[PDB]
Amino acid sequence: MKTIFSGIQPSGVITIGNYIGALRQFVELQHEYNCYFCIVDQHAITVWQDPHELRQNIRRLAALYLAVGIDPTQATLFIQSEVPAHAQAAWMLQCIVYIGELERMTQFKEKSAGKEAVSAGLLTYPPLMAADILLYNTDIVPVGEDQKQHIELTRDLAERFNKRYGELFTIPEARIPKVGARIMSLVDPTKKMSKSDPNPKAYITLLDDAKTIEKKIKSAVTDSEGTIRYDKEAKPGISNLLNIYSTLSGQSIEELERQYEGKGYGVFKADLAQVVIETLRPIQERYHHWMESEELDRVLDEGAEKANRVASEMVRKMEQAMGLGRRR
Amino acid sequence: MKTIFSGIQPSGVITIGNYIGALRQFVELQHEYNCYFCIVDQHAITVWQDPHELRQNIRRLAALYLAVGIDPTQATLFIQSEVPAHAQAAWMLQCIVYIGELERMTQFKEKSAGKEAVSAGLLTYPPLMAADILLYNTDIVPVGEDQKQHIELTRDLAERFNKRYGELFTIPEARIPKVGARIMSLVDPTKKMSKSDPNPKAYITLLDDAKTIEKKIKSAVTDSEGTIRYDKEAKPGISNLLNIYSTLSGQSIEELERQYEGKGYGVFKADLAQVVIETLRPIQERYHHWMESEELDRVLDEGAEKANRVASEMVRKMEQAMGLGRRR
Ligand SMILES: Nc1ncnc2c1ncn2[C@@H]1O[C@H](COP(=O)(O)OP(=O)(O)OP(=O)(O)OP(=O)(O)O)[C@@H](O)[C@H]1O
Ligand SMILES: Nc1ncnc2c1ncn2[C@@H]1O[C@H](COP(=O)(O)OP(=O)(O)OP(=O)(O)OP(=O)(O)O)[C@@H](O)[C@H]1O
Ligand SMILES: [Cs+]
Ligand SMILES: [Cs+]
Repeated sequence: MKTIFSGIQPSGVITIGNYIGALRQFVELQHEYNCYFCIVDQHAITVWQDPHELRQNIRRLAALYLAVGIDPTQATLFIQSEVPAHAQAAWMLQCIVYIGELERMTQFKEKSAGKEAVSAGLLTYPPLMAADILLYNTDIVPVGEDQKQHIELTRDLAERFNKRYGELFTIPEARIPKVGARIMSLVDPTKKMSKSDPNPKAYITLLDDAKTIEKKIKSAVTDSEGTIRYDKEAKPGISNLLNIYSTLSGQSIEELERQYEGKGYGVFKADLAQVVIETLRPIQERYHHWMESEELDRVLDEGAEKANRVASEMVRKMEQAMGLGRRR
Repeated sequence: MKTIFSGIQPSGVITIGNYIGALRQFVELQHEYNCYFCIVDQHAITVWQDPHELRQNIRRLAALYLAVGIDPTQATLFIQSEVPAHAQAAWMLQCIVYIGELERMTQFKEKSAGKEAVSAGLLTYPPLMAADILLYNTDIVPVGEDQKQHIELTRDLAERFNKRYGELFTIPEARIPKVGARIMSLVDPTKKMSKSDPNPKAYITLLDDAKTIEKKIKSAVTDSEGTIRYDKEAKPGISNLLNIYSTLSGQSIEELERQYEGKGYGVFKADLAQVVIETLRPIQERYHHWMESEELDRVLDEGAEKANRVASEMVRKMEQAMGLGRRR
């Protein structure tokens, strides 16, 4: 079949944003495609991470990946750093990418605020993501909207290398969902829901408890009209909450706009909290099962084994094309 | 004993400049220290290289490394790309280095002329060189003068990581020779002798033949005084040629200034050509022996094996300190 690749950084617990925009579709896709799902830890470190917490977020993400229904026998789930080829590839691509191309990446100008001194791994994030993808001769990359641009740079780098050193890489394509590709922060509806938001009220994580979900939802930035209708420019808050409600419940923005008429925010929120609560209930229960057993580690071992064979073969080929090392 | 590390890029055939400033001292040091000598191929690719030529320069450098007297049983000689840990380390260090620190590297502002678009591997060269070094718990780095700054950045990165994530790395020290640390181009005595000089007349390679050496020496940029005396600012050409003559022959600048009095350039050069010719004669003969046998490959296999055990153990430790992957 066709091959898909997608990664999720172990920089916090994944949010209902990471779930709706990417992970949720992983559970279906793993049956239609040859899928590689990665815990991108080498990306996580482009920005400070407490060591103990990175270790634990890596193992939690793995458990959630499984908990939401990824089948270790249908998809290969693995940790990037456990596969050296990602760093080997990343360096070879860093050599054909242009500083100007890196400097212009949106995620880099954003993440690099006027902030005094930035780590180069923030500039060089993109070639590593290109490796992640190109290593597996990837066809489709199922990601939320924010990663689109990085994927285009991935494509340019594949084509650059192919015409510079001969056909080797497959030219991947992004696959952003038509709905819920950019879930916004509950605290500022102009910013995306980001799991590394300094303000925990910005996101709801897949591991948040009922009480906590009820508060973040309650606290969510709405407006004054007490009118439950969809408007992205007028009521960016209420719009966002509508989507989450839609995508998560099954109902359209309309059947929800209807259901909440002469009805106000207070109730609309307490219901959204229960929708999100119920959605995460089965997930969280399976999550606990995976966290208390050595089974998760076995999964990951076999996942790296499999990624190592495919990717290490691609590095050999790339080396052969560029003339690195010796004839093997 | 103490550990030394030094690398030589496979970007051309090494010059009498690379020989006088670094390689020559390798032959003695390998007995006093625990030495790792590397064919830095991943560095070579920060700038375009024809694949076939890179492959062949990698194997030639290996042969010269041996030919000049490096003893595979006293020093570990190996190819960087054959050891994944160099790229793994390089990425972890790219994450603690600062763009501003890279941007200010001398070799990067030079190599990055006003040139329209530069490859990021030219900005990121330094973290890879830091890995090369730090991976082996390196004490001394025997290099020519130009690499000094890169070594200081290496030191800052070691100290940065040690205080950020705990003591792990040894703080290396440079070891530049007092004599012949900056052999200059035969064609422009303001520029260093660089083996990737577009103008072949700029350098004499360890593989140049008698005829060729005789021309490059003859062509060498002198002056008008026809006076064989040492002056770095006045006669930068003649000064340089004096050094090469000194360091290579054994005689001081003085015994040479003396020997050439009422004597002119024409003869002083034809003699220098024979000094350089005779110096390279044994080297070149041993070089041919190493190029026509599978013995060179065995050397390199055992060299990578040995580098892989030491470096892979260091990556494990660095990962453990930063919290990457899982507990191993
Ligand atoms: N708000 C979002 N809505 C829908 N999809 C999203 C949203 N944010 C990210 N994704 C998609 O989730 C996947 C995992 O992303 P990632 O690997 O964590 O990288 P990111 O940088 O874009 O993620 P976060 O913002 O949540 O985390 P941090 O960077 O703060 O650590 C991707 O496929 C992504 O597009
Ligand atoms: N002109 C020189 N005189 C004395 N020593 C020199 C001179 N140039 C370099 N070295 C020392 O040689 C070693 C090998 O250097 P390298 O690994 O090739 O890197 P480089 O970039 O400084 O070397 P070249 O200039 O000759 O090659 P290219 O970059 O053009 O490919 C180092 O220990 C170095 O200092
Ligand atoms: Cs499948
Ligand atoms: Cs030794």
